[PDB]
Amino acid sequence: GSSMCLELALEGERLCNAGDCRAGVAFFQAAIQAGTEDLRTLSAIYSQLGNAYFYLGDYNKAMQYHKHDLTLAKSMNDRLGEAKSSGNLGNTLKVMGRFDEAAICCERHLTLARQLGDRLSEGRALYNLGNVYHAKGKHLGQRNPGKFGDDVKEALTRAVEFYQENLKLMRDLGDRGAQGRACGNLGNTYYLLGDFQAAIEHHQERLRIAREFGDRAAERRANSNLGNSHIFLGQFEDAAEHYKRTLALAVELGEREVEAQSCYSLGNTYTLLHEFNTAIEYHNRHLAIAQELGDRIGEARACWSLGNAHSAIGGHERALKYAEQHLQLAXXXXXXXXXXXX
Amino acid sequence: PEPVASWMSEQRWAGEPEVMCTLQHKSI
Repeated sequence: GSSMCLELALEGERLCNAGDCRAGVAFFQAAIQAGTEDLRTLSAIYSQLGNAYFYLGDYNKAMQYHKHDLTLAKSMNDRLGEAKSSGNLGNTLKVMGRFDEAAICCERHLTLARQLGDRLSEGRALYNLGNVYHAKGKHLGQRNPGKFGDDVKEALTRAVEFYQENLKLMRDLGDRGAQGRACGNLGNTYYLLGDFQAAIEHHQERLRIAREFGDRAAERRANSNLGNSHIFLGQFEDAAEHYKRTLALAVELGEREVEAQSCYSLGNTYTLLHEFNTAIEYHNRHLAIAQELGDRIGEARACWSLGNAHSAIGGHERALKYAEQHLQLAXXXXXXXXXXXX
Repeated sequence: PEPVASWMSEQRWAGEPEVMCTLQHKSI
């Protein structure tokens, strides 16, 4: 009964782990129905339901069940458990764009962790608050792209502070991989702030750490962020090197979409470098992938770029064909380039 | 409009974020 619940809940857990989360949710619900006297078990079922709904994209449900877990955890005076629930709920609220509320939940996690003297839990809370403010400033910037307001800078600034606090604690604890995560997010946040030199330094440390761990994916990310940072410092040769490294990693990892974007970035960067032939090879690569992937929007960008690249070298007729291709795919801009080449 | 300026402008708000899930699991 309580044992019925237990078996149902364990099968629920096992099924989410094996990536059958929709069936898992059904077992958690059967387990609730069967009922139990053990609050620690019930609370764990609420939590697993909240995470399974999160992963399935049902954020309202996830929020509901995390809340049930949270409330039950207060009611059981399980402080470490309450801290987890708060962290989970805060994460859910963050994804829903409910940043004020998310921050409150994540502060609570931080408060409890420090009361308990649980440094790893404190670290996590700091990283999560970093994520809330980073997502908030990113969102504010996107929602009004034509302005770079105090609200954006303020959000990103708090994010920097939390990430730095996290990084320092991660250094004190000697948690190398966690240092790598903090550097990556700090690098991103400074990059949004426009402190491109600070972003560089943090992405570089991120790359070093990734290499220590043989973490190729993190290496790819870091090299990509570096390339972008270099572009934003006017350092075009460094950018080209980092994009090429990105490209080589993306081929090794079989990330075809990322291989495409790296190629497109290299075409642009070589155009700035006035290496039109070399740009054209990179753009040709991007174009072929975009075609293979049925990504028409990329195919238009490629045609647009390739039209320009060809004219630049007097390849005027070829240029015309890409411009016409761009028109089809697309309109205003291609018509002008198609007219200008006649 | 110019493809290079357009590309660079798109890059301004780009960045590969850290990907580790921070959800916490309560074991049954």
